[PDB]
Amino acid sequence: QLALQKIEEGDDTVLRRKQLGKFKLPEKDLELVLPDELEDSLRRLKPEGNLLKDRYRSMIVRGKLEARRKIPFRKQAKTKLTEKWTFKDFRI
Amino acid sequence: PKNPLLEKRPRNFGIGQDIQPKRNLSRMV
Amino acid sequence: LVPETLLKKRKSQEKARAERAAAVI
Amino acid sequence: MKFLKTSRVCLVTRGRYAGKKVVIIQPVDQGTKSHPYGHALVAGIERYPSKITRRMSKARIEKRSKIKPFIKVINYNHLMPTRYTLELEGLKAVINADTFKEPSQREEAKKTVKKVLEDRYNSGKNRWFFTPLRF
Amino acid sequence: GKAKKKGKSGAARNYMTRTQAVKKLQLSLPDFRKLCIWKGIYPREPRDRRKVNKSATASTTFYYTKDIQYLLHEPLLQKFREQKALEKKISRALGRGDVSNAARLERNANLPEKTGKPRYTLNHIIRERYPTFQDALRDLDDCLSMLFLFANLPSTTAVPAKMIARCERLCHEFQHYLIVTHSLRKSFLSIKGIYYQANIQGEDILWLVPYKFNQRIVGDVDFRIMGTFVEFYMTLLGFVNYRLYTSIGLKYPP
Amino acid sequence: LSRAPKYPRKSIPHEPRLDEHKIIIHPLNTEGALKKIEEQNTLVFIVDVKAN
Amino acid sequence: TYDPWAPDPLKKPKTLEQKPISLAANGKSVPAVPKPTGGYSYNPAFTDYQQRLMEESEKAIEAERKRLQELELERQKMEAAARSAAEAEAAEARAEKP
Amino acid sequence: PQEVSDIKKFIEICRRKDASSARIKKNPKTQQIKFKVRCQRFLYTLVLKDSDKAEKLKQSLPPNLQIKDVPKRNKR
RNA sequence: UCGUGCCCCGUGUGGCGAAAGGGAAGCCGGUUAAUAUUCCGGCACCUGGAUGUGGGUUUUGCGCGGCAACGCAACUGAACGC
Repeated sequence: QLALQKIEEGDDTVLRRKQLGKFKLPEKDLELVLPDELEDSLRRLKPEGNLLKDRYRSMIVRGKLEARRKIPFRKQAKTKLTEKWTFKDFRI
Repeated sequence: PKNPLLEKRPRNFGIGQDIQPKRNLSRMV
Repeated sequence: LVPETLLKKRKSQEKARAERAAAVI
Repeated sequence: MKFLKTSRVCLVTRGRYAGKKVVIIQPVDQGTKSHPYGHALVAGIERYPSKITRRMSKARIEKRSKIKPFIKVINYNHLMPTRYTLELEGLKAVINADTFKEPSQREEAKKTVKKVLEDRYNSGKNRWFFTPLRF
Repeated sequence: GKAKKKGKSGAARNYMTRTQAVKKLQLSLPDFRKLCIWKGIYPREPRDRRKVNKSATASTTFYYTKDIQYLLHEPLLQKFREQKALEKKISRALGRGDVSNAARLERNANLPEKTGKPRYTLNHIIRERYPTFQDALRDLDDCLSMLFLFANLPSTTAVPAKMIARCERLCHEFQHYLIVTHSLRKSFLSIKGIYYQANIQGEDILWLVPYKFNQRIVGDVDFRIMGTFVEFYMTLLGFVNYRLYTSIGLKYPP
Repeated sequence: LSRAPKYPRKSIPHEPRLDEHKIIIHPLNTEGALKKIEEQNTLVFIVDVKAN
Repeated sequence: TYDPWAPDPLKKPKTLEQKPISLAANGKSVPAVPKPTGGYSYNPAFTDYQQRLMEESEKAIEAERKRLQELELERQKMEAAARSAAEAEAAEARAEKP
Repeated sequence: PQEVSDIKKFIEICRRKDASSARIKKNPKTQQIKFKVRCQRFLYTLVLKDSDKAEKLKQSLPPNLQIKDVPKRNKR
């Protein structure tokens, strides 16, 4: 029974539970035209998805880099403002 | 609305009570 | 639970998130 | 006057649960044949809910707000009574002497105690009962 | 004989964190990430991360100690230090008012905004990463997708306009090679773009080209590390184009 | 910075000072070695004093 | 010009020869550009479009069912907390030789 | 050296992959029999009464594992 | 991401100095002309490393029992302290 228990290309659609980086990669954006939104010409075609995000997700999934989030503000060095000696000793 | 599970713990930095905070000691470096 | 309405709502939040991310001396 | 009554909050001072806070479910002053001394049937908290700050995610808050309870027959000599009182309607006759004699009733009793204590903790009241004692 | 100490061998010597790696290489974080992308240093995962570092979390990045020691001998570190010193000299010249000296030192900086090429030459990196032209042709799928995507983007500080025009030039040269050799096989108009499949020297190459519209740059991508990928793939495609044109006996560049 | 010398101080790297021909000198021909051969499957050699 | 393919470590380590980590659930290597399916075409076949539509429809249905169940759980938790708080207020009001 | 008081545990120990050999020691003065199996770390001994069932236990032991009877003299 | 920085901490400073001080862990039998807790046979232990299996814990997420002294084959734990 134990032996039987031991006996018993990748896809971007479903991923492993363990993350690689600051967060786990979310599910992809929905890439499908709704039946209202079908058009009859190449001219009226509505492109779907973002190819920058597609290539970035491809890199993260293939493991060439880890998933990180953007840092919009960095913590500034704590400083104290003082007046210069010449401006202190200016006399008029 | 704020979660009621939050509470405040003010620290009084007088003598004998809780530890003094990290102040600017540049005058005494 | 209309699937067309659910998919349209999902696409609406997706496009909203995409646009919101892309946007005296 | 009597103060080891129902809903009295006490501190466990001996055993594995030393330092934990309990509420009295049923006081037996006269004693039992199994316990020929003044004792009580109590329910309490073994693992207190963790600290929550303002910037934390709701999933982490819901994970850290869990409470691990326990039920116990405890001697009066191993209890330190408190002036606080925790009146909970869900704890009325949840455990008895027969509860500790067979295992299964202990886990459904602990499930009931966990549910009622988590409801009271999410209410935000009786904060002293859920903050752990520091000794 | 002498008793070993705990934590002095095993995974603790096999792995190091990103902090220990940047402290070992004495690099800034952008330079370290850029060099890792260029040299193919990949993140790793120990079985027990606490054995490597007691402060490691689930977001901690690990690398191989031998990979970092291999990075330690890269000639581009000297180039980074030389460029930092040259920028200090340019700032000194501008602060003292030597405009002619500032221009003369700036023409040695080899800026992407004026050359259209990467700031640092990756020619020695290309041969190390691709021992064979077959490996180059096999990574051409990602290379062509990356460059055809960045051929249609507005200018940023990471990827300037001359660099984008160079990417367009390389894509057009590759397209002319395919037209002349009749190597294009399949094409597909999907909802996201146009798929092209060509056959070069027995290798099937499938890549995706966006429709010519305003492509949206979102904040969910690391555009600067994407730009480093652009530099690497540009340097690769230049050599691939030269080899293909010389193989079919044409003058490169056209 | 690490050292990046303009000239090597030693032009030729020296050969392995303790190689295997210097490690193994000769076996032992005494009765202790000859007894150990048949009773212990053990060969006794005289080796270099610096070899581990 | 320069043409490739024609003590410093000139030998690359085997650690670099190790393949990168794949985040795929099956553990296999994901291609850089996966081959598209006919349902992703701009003018797709009817069967492929219906298959993709029903897959996304059932995914949306189960996701909405999950979020409604979670909302029900949260509102039951808030109601239980409110009832316990009301009971606490009522309790405080009533307290005020061998 | 460890003594195994369970026949099931002795069966799993004998079916373990590290079991190099096993041997039979018969003490007629004590009317006992000892099954000793040699593993990587421990030598495991099962003590039974001298009986036909004890002799039959050799058949239920694995056939791959070598079993030898201890002679009267431990000849060097 | 103003991408070429920021944060935390204090306690100082290295080496030598004991075959009687402190200290991780080996016993029995046999064997030589001369060595043996060192060789040989059997039976073990310690230190460190890597990684499996079994078992354990978990939908009440991080064990259970005893009034208690405490017990049981396991039964999360960084900084900083006692």
